[PDB]
Amino acid sequence: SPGTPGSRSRTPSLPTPPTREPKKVAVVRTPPKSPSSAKSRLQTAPVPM
Amino acid sequence: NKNSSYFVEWIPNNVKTAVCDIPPRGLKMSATFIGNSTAIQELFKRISEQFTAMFRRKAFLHWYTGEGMDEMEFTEAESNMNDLVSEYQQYQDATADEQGEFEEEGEEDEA
Repeated sequence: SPGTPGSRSRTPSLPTPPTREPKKVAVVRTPPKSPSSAKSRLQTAPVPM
Repeated sequence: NKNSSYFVEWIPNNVKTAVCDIPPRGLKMSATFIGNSTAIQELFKRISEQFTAMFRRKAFLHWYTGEGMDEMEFTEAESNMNDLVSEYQQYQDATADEQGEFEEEGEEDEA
């Protein structure tokens, strides 16, 4: 007997489309900034002359 | 450290210990070992080859079929013992690698 039987899957292969890469790695842009504000402040005179 | 090549590298760390507090009869301490090496592939590669050395010539085969067997039963079982050698071949000399094969970022410089 043939030692690899017919009981076994013989599914024939297909036209699979071409392979895309795993990762894009497109270029980044820096995020924007404005400068930090002082939190403790200068104050005016509460009392006049 | 002394034997690093004789581990499989995709099984990083390979040892399982147990310690019983009691010796056997005799000396103060002993230790039982159980190994699983692909080395045993050289047990199956022998018997399949000596099976092949009987099977074509069919020698003795009439006593096996005589008690009940078909030739297909021998032919799936030697083929089994070939498939098991190919399992050790899959699992010998393979490396530490990721989940599946993957493609790296190339050279594309043309401009």
